[PDB]
Amino acid sequence: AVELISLICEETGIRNYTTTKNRRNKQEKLELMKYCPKLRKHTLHKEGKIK
Amino acid sequence: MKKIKEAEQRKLRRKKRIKDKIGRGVASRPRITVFKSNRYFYAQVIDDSKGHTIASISTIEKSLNLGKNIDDVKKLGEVLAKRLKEKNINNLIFDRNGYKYHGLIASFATSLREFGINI
Amino acid sequence: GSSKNGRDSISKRLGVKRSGGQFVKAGEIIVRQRGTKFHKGKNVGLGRDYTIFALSSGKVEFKTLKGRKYVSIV
Amino acid sequence: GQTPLYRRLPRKGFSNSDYKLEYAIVNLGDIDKKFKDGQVVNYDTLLENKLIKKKNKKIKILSNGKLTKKVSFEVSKISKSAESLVIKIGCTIQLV
Amino acid sequence: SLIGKLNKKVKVLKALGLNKIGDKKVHFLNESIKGMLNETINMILLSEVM
RNA sequence: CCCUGGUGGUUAAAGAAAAGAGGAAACACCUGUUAUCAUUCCGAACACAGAAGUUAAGCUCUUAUUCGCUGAUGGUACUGCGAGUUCGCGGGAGAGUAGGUUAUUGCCAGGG
RNA sequence: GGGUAGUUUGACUGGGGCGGUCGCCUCCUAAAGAGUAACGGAGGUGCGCAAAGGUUACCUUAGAGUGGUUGGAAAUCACUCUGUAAGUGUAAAGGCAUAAGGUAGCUUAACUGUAAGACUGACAAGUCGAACAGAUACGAAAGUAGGUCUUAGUGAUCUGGCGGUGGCAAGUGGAAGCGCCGUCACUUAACGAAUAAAAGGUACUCCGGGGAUAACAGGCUUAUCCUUCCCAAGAGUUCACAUC
RNA sequence: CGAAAUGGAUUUAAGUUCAGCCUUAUUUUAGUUUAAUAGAGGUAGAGCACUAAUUGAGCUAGGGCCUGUCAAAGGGUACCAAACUCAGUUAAACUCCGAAUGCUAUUAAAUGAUGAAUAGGAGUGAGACUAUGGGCGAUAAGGUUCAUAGUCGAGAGGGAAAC
Repeated sequence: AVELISLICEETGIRNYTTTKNRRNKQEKLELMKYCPKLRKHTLHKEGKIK
Repeated sequence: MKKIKEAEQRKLRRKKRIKDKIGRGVASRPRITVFKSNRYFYAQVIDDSKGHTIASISTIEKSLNLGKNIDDVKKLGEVLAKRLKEKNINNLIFDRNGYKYHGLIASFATSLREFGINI
Repeated sequence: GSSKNGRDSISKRLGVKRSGGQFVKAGEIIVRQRGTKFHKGKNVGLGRDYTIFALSSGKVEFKTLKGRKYVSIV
Repeated sequence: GQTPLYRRLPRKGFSNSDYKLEYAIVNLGDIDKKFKDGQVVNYDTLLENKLIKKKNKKIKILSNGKLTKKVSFEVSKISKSAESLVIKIGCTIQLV
Repeated sequence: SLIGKLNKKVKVLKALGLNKIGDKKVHFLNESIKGMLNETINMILLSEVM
């Protein structure tokens, strides 16, 4: 009941990070302030698919 | 009895944790500690490489004749800054010494800050 | 009726790596341990798994205070 | 029967042979030791003076050793340090 | 002899300088030599050099 | 220098309980919640505003060692080694017992 | 579709087979560095958590005794003694009063490029790490934060898929495809994995070898078996030993 | 000049590979044994403060029985017994304490190619016994499997009648 999700930089769309998240516990759309190395600046990353 | 004893014990535990969180003071950047009695207000600057009080101040000092209010500790911090500058120390580490950084301590610290002391 | 058990992990090689009085340089590992069997004194640091390491060159020393052992670099 | 080392480790990529631009290195120290002023250091003279072999015809000039003699160059590539030193000594450079 | 004795004691005797039976060596008694002699007292004969 | 308060070093209970002594200064208790603050409720703690009062408590000093802690000298257990064998040499407990222990000290401020 | 052909069907094992087991973690065995076997003796495990993470600030149980509507031995509250035996997602050990325990606020460092110097180690691997640059989070600041108190929660290479970058482009220019960066899909659990794809019998058997390995005997031991002995509560009318 | 029968891994267990061990050559110079001094243990032992086992007394809840007992409020306690006190014991997976050795660092002596690095070339990866510390077995086995040292292995000679 745990899936591998990918955190995507909002303003570039690059899949910068991958992480684990438990489905059937929140089924929300996890957002995380992560550092986007393309921009040398922190920004918002959203949950998304892997494949 | 036990209640006063446990209040003391809690104060000591807080003091000890604060001390090893901030670390020890060195002659370049010594440590400023405070003590808040029911009547007065004390501050000491300590170099732990020697265990020596480089400078100190308190409201007992008659010449200052300050009170025990925010205003008074503002002026007292001003006096402490001018006393330390002539001994050319500008970096200090602020040991809140078992108190909560708020009110009187906040005003004291900010007063040391507006006059070129790095705390 | 065979044996219900017989299962052992790999030995982790803990213990003191540099003996008291030895000369170490910066970054040396001094103790490997689970938990603060030895606590940190002057000029040493503690890793995330309670490893003891030397922040500067010097000579290792162990002290005892209230029954707890402290490691330092002097 | 243990998996060999060349099968535990991974690979890294192609070799890019069949598309290399391969060609001879000649150094400033060599030119200083072998030549003199005024002639054209080029394919023909380096070949006859035995600094390269006439299999390769795309020489590059590198900057080991020091060069003191004003010369003319007709080469295919040149390092920045070497052409700076050679212009400073006062030679001339044509890239062919 | 050195045959069959303990490894530590063979090392001590070779550190004193004796390899065979009938070996003769003069040594100046300080703490080190005294400790070695005490270790290997049962295999040596000590005479004194006037 | 000393008393008190604050701050370091030296780690052996530098421990708690019971009884007595004081309180000038200092410290603490104590006053009010109304100002910023805190409480999974409660000026209790903390926070802020002040000095009417006190040794009752905390604290300091003096106490029988009442509880704890520490600890001899010997002896024993155990141990290294030995062509001495229940021995020869070297090292030597724990426990118990005779005892001991309610610290000491560097430097900042107030004034005796 | 055994009509027919080519092959597979493991090893450890106090012979073999049956049975059981194969990764990793905790303790003892382990003889006071480390290391150290067994089909030795005991447990857990192929996760969970967007908080049970990070930071700041503020706090301490369990048990005994006593007093209280339900409330009794025990639910909640007050106090005395006790001072961590309580509690630390999950096994156990080592640790945790400055609490790593508990509560509350803010927040995403559950970062990027990196790294002096090391431990452990056949190798391949694994682990700690001051400090530097960028971007932050928290705090007044010093500082802390490169997940979880630490120690298990895991799987190489090859192949394939997705995204980004735009290096390679077989005359040239495009393109296919590939390299590079990010990353997914193996109870490959026989867990350093021989194939992408695999069960039995041979007492009709055969070959190459082994006392490195069983069955009949030799040798060792005596659990077992057998033959004695030591003590005598009793039986034997009374009389331990006529006898048992 | 001079081994190994060890460790790691393996469709491995009679194989093979890496390390360790050995040799040749070059380069390099500090093994190892003490003494002094300075370090970390939990082993033997010891012990009951902690986790457990457990003996005789003192003391005492609670439960049962009996007794003017309705199943209310009462008493006697021959007992079953928590907790507590005194005394005396058990523990590889209990330790309030803790050696002797060993391990590690420094210095001074002592011993003379025993160390380390590189290059070339192997072999070994079946051990056995004795003196000790062990586990398993039955404080049985020339038994099995570990740790220290020696011997044989690869060692002639003397002695233990042969061995």
